[PDB]
Order: sequence, then structure tokens, then C-alpha cells
Amino acid sequence: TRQARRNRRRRWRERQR
RNA sequence: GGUGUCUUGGAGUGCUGAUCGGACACC
Repeated sequence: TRQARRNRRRRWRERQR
């Protein structure tokens, strides 16, 4: 069902928190 | 809030995108 909602493309977390 | 789609530097330890949350059209 929730396929595109959960699965994400490319985005790096530059150690935010 | 749900369904389809996309989100960002929206969150998020994933060895960096799974899971979650909103918007948009429809309900």
C-alpha cells in the first residue's frame, strides 16, 4: 500500500542532531 | 486522517535510508 510514502530517494543527514 | 503521487536539508543511526509525518489532486 504505502510504497512511495515510506521509500525515499537521496538525502544525506549531515549529522544534524 | 485515508488512497495515489511527490516531499529536505521536513523529521529520522541508517553504516545515511528504512519507518514515520505533512503538502498537492481525489475522498
